[PDB]
Amino acid sequence: PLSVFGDRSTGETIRSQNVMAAASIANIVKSSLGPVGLDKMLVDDIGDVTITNDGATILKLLEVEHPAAKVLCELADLQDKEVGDGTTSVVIIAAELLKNADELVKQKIHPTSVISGYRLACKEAVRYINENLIVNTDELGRDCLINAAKTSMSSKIIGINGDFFANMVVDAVLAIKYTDIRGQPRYPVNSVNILKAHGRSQMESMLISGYALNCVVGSQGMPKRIVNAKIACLDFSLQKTKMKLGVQVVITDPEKLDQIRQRESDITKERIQKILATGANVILTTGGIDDMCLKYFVEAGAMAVRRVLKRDLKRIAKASGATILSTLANLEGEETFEAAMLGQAEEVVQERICDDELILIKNTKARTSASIILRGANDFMCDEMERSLHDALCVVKRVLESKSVVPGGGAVEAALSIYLENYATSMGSREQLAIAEFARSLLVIPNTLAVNAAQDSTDLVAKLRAFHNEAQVNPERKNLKWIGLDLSNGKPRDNKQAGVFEPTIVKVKSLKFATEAAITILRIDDLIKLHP
Amino acid sequence: GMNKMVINHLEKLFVTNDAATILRELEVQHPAAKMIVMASHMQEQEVGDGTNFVLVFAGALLELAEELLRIGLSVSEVIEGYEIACRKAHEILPNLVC
Amino acid sequence: RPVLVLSQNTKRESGRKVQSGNINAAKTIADIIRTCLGPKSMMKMLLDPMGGIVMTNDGNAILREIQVQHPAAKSMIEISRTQDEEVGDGTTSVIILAGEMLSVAEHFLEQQMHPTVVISAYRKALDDMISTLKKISIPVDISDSDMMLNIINSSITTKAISRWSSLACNIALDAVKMVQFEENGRKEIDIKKYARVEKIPGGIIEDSCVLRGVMINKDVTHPRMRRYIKNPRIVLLDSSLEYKKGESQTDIEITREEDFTRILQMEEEYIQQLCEDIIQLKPDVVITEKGISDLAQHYLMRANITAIRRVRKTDNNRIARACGARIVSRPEELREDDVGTGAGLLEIKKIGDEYFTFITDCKDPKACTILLRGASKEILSEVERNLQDAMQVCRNVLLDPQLVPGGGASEMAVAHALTEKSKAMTGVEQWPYRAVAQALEVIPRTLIQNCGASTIRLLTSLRAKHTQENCETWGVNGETGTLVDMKELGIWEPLAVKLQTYKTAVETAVLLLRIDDIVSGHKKKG
Amino acid sequence: ASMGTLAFDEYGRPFLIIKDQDRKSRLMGLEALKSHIMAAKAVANTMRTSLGPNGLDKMMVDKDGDVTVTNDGATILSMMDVDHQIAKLMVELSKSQDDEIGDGTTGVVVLAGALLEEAEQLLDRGIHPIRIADGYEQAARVAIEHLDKISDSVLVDIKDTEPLIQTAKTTLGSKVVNSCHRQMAEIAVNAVLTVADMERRDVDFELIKVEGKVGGRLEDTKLIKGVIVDKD
Amino acid sequence: MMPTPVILLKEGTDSSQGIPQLVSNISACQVIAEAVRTTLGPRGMDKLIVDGRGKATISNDGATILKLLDVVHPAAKTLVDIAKSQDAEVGDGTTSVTLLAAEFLKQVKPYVEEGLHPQIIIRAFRTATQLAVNKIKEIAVTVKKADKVEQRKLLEKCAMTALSSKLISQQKAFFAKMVVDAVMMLDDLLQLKMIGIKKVQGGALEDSQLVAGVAFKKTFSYAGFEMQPKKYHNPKIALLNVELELKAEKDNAEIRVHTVEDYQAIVDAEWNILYDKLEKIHHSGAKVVLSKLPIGDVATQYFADRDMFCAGRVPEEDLKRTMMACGGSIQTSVNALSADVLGRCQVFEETQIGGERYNFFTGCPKAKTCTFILRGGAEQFMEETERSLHDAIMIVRRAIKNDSVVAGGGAIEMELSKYLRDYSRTIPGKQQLLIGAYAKALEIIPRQLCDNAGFDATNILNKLRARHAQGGTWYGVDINNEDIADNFEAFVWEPAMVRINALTAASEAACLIVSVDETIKNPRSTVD
Ligand SMILES: Nc1ncnc2c1ncn2[C@@H]1O[C@H](COP(=O)(O)OP(=O)(O)O)[C@@H](O)[C@H]1O
Ligand SMILES: Nc1ncnc2c1ncn2[C@@H]1O[C@H](COP(=O)(O)OP(=O)(O)O)[C@@H](O)[C@H]1O
Ligand SMILES: Nc1ncnc2c1ncn2[C@@H]1O[C@H](COP(=O)(O)OP(=O)(O)O)[C@@H](O)[C@H]1O
Ligand SMILES: [Mg+2]
Ligand SMILES: [Mg+2]
Ligand SMILES: [Mg+2]
Ligand SMILES: [Mg+2]
Ligand SMILES: [Mg+2]
Repeated sequence: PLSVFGDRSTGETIRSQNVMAAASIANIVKSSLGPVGLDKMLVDDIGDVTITNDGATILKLLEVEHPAAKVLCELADLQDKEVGDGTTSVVIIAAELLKNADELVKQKIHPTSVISGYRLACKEAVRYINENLIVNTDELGRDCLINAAKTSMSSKIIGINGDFFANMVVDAVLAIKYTDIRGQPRYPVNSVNILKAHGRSQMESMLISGYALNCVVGSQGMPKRIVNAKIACLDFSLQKTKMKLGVQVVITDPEKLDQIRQRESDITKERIQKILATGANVILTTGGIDDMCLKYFVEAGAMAVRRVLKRDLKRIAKASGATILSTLANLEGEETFEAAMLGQAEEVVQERICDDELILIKNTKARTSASIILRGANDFMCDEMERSLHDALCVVKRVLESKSVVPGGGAVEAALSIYLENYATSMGSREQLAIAEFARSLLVIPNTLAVNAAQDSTDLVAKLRAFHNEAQVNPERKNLKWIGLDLSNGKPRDNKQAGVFEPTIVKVKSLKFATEAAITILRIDDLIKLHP
Repeated sequence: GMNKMVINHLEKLFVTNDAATILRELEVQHPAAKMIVMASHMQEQEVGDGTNFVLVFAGALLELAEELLRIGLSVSEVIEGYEIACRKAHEILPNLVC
Repeated sequence: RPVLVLSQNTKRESGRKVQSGNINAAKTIADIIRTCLGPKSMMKMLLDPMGGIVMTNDGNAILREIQVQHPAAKSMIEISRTQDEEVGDGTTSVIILAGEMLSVAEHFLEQQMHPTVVISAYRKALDDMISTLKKISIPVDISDSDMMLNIINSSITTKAISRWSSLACNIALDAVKMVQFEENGRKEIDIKKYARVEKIPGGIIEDSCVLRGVMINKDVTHPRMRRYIKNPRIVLLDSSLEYKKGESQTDIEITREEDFTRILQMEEEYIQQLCEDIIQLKPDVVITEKGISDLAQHYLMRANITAIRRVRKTDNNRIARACGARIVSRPEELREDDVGTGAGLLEIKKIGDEYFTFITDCKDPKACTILLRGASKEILSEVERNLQDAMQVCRNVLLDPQLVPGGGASEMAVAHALTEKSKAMTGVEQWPYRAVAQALEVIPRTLIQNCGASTIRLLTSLRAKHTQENCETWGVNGETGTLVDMKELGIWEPLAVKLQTYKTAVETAVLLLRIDDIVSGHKKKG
Repeated sequence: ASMGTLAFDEYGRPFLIIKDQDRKSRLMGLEALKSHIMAAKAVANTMRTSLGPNGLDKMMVDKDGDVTVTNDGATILSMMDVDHQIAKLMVELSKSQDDEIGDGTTGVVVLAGALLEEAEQLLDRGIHPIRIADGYEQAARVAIEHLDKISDSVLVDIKDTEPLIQTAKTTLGSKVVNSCHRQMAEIAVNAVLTVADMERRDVDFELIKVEGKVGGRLEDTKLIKGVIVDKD
Repeated sequence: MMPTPVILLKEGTDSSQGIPQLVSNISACQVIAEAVRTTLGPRGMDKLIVDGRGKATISNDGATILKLLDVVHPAAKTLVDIAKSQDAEVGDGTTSVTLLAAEFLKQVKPYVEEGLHPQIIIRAFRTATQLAVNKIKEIAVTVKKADKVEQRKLLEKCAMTALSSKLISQQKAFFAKMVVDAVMMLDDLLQLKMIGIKKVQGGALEDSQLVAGVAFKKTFSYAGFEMQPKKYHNPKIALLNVELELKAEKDNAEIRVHTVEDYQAIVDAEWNILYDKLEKIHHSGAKVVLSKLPIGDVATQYFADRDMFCAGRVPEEDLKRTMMACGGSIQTSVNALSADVLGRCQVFEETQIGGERYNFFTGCPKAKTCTFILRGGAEQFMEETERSLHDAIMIVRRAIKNDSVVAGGGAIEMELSKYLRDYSRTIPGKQQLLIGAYAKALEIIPRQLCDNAGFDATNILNKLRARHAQGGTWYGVDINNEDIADNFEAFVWEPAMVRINALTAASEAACLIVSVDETIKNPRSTVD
């Protein structure tokens, strides 16, 4: 009767299908949560192998067909983009919210009431987190950053080496700190170049007090070490001059051909001489350099690097004080280069790293930069260390920007569940049930944490809930808010005392994103799938 | 122990935790596993209980025999040691009657 | 209508099966080359898909010529390649060690121990392994050529080149010593670019030598040029010596009778001017990476200059290092310092049925070529691989003058030290610690097995010997299968090689132990 | 809404519950009721044009090509090749009416179709179908009581067959024999009355032999107080 | 894994182990419960299932629907098996068993997901089931007065409650009266084969009748049958197992004669044998002759000449019912046809019912059998009426065995849930969550009643819980008034054994499903 060329699912069928898809996506990554989590091993049906624990990477690599499962995948991607941590937790929380909301709907509770209850519960959870479960980093110091980095790098391939990796991460982040207008200390992560090279053990990873380039000098005749570097950054190729489409050479007097051909290269020769006359020692250009200009640089005993990446060149110029010069042209119509456009560094070398070489711009002046060279045993572990290191850098950036941290190890979820279960009784009749189910769904994180360690999840979660209930009831035992989970011994533990910290923004954004995803999927009650 | 649903080639259900029944309903193809299954069935015929004990003990013995062969012992030495230890165990067993 | 969540080609395995499969794949990788370790190792024939034959017993070559599907095996192959690239030796050792550690880890994984505990125990054990290796090392006087030759020999006793040990040791030592360079306060060896290995099939292996210079497979451009110059002055170029089109479109328009002839005459005059600029330095040999015109050849022969064209850039750089010259692209900017003085003889001679150019009497050359004469191509390839191993060992020793006893002594000493340390742990992770400590016995065990002696008796005797106080240098004699002191046998290994092997094997075990779920079949999505 | 369920588990493992579940269809809830109502409406609307003296005939062709022109609703639905289960229910309802009474096999289908058509718009307003069925049962009881109230009695004596003749004529008025209407009614009444257990007991149709031979005219149809045999 | 050049099991062996397979089993049980979910309650709906041959089955019975479903899931087959078990032992509640088992599994699925040990769940189910059965036996209402009128009223109420969910619910009182009357006339074993069920197309449900005797369809009359009188006012019935035909004396018999006189003598001897059998039957005094074996045309004409009735090829069960009604004995030989072995009924008659001829044996004062004649517009209509009457008959038989009743409409289960929650609130705590889950799962039936009736399940459940907590045992769902009511005062009665068996079977199924950790499927052999 409808005569729509497609398949139609209506009622509880499509709701159950969506919930099943979300549950499948959650179950894929549920085994990679927490320090006792384990990595996965993806194969790209052509022999390419990826070993990772990051939820965003796992969900991106997988090819997904169901729309709700997609929704969860881009939810994880957005969580990674805006925070960088908690990518698995947000997906798990959203799927559990969907499960319990579907249970309520199947109990003939209208989805609008469930959505309103979820919104109220999310708002109240954010308020409670901001008012009761935050710790200021002012009275903690560098130890707070170290502990946050170590907690972030737990459940990762660099977990045991945290005592070293957290120090490296904190030093790298503090090295690139800059203050913008409004007096706000900003930490531009992704300005720390990460280089991966297999070889020595992970403990031999080096933190460069400068910058690291994944490129070598263009000619073997140039020196491979300059002490007092005068870096000159360029954005134009140094090649034989060729004229544009609007210019054409037509010869009538044959005696001028030699002069034309000679000047074609003499133009670039004069440009090189002008650049070198200012004492420049290191020349970096995004464009290519041909043999003639390479020999020009060889004769002067100066560096010359071609095909430098634009972002790397920008970072080097910003750190060293050099200015990018896309062309040599002043405001007088001439073609000049003065020493003012020269950056300075106290050493530029070309080190050898496991049968390959790279350029180290050591200790740039006028600004401190940083770079990390990750040493592993193969490419897969190097990539995984890069991902984990990026996660740690993002966590440290969040902690340094917003000076609030929250206890880890399921403490926040348990406290939120207790508070929301108590609070639901004061809001409506069915929205009360929705808030109660939100509180119950929030308990999946400690449940999964305990399960992954083969611990007694039920008893451990019951003890955690009892501790948090005692904290929230008795007004002199408020110090039990920090009681989280200790997966090494399978016992509750004061995580704030134990130094298990997470940024508050991680929890807030994860809660908001999971609630919005659950609301979006829960709104559907019918599906029409047109044939392609 | 946990029950196992075993479905033979004739779509007949078998939910049980009896090792002999599970092996009977399983289409075992490896001939060494066939010897182990035959030993289990012989134990079932002679006594009626202890088939799972037979499986577990045979598996442990063969695992440790593989370990011993890897560390350097010859097959004959492992066999003679196993037989001597079996004789000693049979000698000991009557003294353990409570 | 297959609704589906994931694609129908996506397959997921998880649980104990994944761990068991990964560990079994690593064990199979180890078992492939288990027999290719030690002085009594046997060689293997590898049939390339392109039709070539690779006959070798080097671990990395064998693993590289093998294609596998299980991604754990791919990880092990990557481990082999990393070990080969970083230090150049110990590939079979690291593969075997990784397999053994993964086996002893599977033992605990069968029980109710979480992999994270095993990984932490492995990392603590690796730290103690590094400490013990640094503790039991001995220094080396690099100025003592005899010690360096002995080290290289100990490196190459396990290869097919061991039949000619003194010759190979001298070749490798001389090449490494005279490729060593120091500029601007930076020290380098750079075996990869310079110190070229050129193999010519035929002749005898005893005729192999390392030249005090460079040798290329090139002939003079014109026969009238001299094929034997006593003390040549060499000039190197990149740009061609022929008339070439400009970068921009440069169409001409001829309306007069004499303009065509004038154009051709000016082309000839440009060639003449380039040749005159080159001749102004009064050289004897001109080398170019690009073509040299016939008219340029005439103008060069008029000045009694030998010219060679179309040379590889790497070969030109090697010549520049050898003869003390630098390549110049524009002849009009040819300075006196660019002229290569220092080559003591240049000679073009025919080897077999092909001409070869020799610059082989340079004084203080910073580049060299190794001329290998042998039975066939495969024999020369294996000899080249052995020479690469020897040269890598020599450069590692030069960079780090520490040595460690070989022949299984180091593994047993480190195992005993770690076992003694584990007696005070009093924890739950002491068992994996001791297991991975005693897993180091697989190296002496493999040496004994390849030698053909009794494994259990010899290992028991070696362990009893190592339980004494000063017995860290007691190992297995790979030939006779007897316990000897390695300060008597003289087998030693660089500390860098042992450190890299141990670190890489332990980290391979850690990486593979961390994995418990495999999903495959999805599209690349590039 | 169709084909059943397709989940294949939330862990990716196969999820097979019913044999050949991939090629089996399923209808759930109100749409099944709407489909059934529409099928029954189609059947009833096909039938209703053959209702009454001015009703027209249906020309039925079987699988062998034999042609049967008829007005009897039960015969039409019995010879109708339907596949829908509700249509089969309509066919069985017509056969039931024919077996119990012998007349009215077309009125029942029209009445059922009208009832389901009204039930459609009742369901659209959110009434449980069970309540609709209960209301229909109550109204049917009321209608049956009213029919009993307004019923009238006739004499079934053999001396005065006029009411019987009129009833038979009313029955035959919708058939093709309405040309010989009175003769047909007379012979039917006489045939029934001749063979019948007088004490209001059963009428044995085994003793009424209906034989037809081609040729002649319809007016040549006659009641023979004996036996006609196809022998000599 | 690894290729393992020679493998352990046969190729194609599919194995699933761990928590995921148990979760999948629970989901499969949920799927099975969904297929029969809407058939429960007075507002329940029928399901239509078509087989491969094209035949359609319409039924409100849970067991029938599950059987018609061709379930292949190993865990899901347990629900069908327990439905069959409930049908066999009790006959009613085949939907409740599946709903309760699936609800148990669904309630314990979350606890399974955190890795709770299945043995703990099994022990909790066993304890809860024992407590619930004991509570049912304790609080079940029984009347120890042995009043015949009160017993009849109780049986009628139980039959009405068992019938008020089918298509014959409009005539539920009338059909329940038939069922009670039919069951009360069985002697001591209440054998189902002693109650005839005849389905005749045509007529309304109110046209269905119960025959205080035996009735069966006319069976292939021969020539001369229509001359036999079709009504007798005190007939004597001869129940025979005899072939009254002109036939060979025996299969291996062979006659050898050499004279035409002997030929004629043999022919006359065969005729005289047949006529001697017929004359013995006639002189026995009987007027109605029924035989299991065929009765020939010669015998039919012989009995017609004597104003007698004959009916051969009578089905064996019909002959047994005629025995139990009239009170004769089936004779394989007619040599001794005394008055002891002759049946007797007040009135025998042949009438027409919906275009079919039926023989009636009414007026039997000491009959031990019955015969239901069901009328309907379709064969599936009569089939489902027969199924509903079978449910009612089984319920009435069980009530005869023991008249221990509990109120329906979910009142008994709400009381059980309250009691189980009260018990669970006083135990260490690991078992407390599982027993509370069991008590919550016990609430599925009233919630399903409300959902099927179009109610608001949450409000009705809250009101029921409050009423049970504050005092009141037999308060359940009132379907008509959109509210709750004391179902005992509403005469919504069920035998206690119905709920006892339902709980026992559901708990056993749940424990069996939970106890399985690995499923192995061998490759199919002889796929053909
Ligand atoms: N040392 C620890 N002890 C207890 N819990 C921890 C510890 N470190 C991290 N966790 C918890 O484990 C959870 C999982 O974090 P993880 O999965 O690594 O981050 P992501 O979700 O970004 O992948 C976090 O919510 C954190 O609270
Ligand atoms: N003459 C010898 N006697 C005993 N052991 C030896 C002797 N020469 C070398 N070895 C041992 O053999 C090992 C080298 O094996 P090799 O075949 O080179 O493997 P790889 O190529 O992986 O290094 C060293 O660990 C060394 O201790
Ligand atoms: N008049 C009624 N009012 C409320 N509930 C009823 C009534 N009659 C039956 N029920 C309920 O219907 C349930 C059984 O439904 P039914 O389909 O008749 O049997 P089955 O359980 O075999 O499917 C019983 O639990 C009973 O409580
Ligand atoms: Mg994290
Ligand atoms: Mg036993
Ligand atoms: Mg070696
Ligand atoms: Mg009519
Ligand atoms: Mg019932």
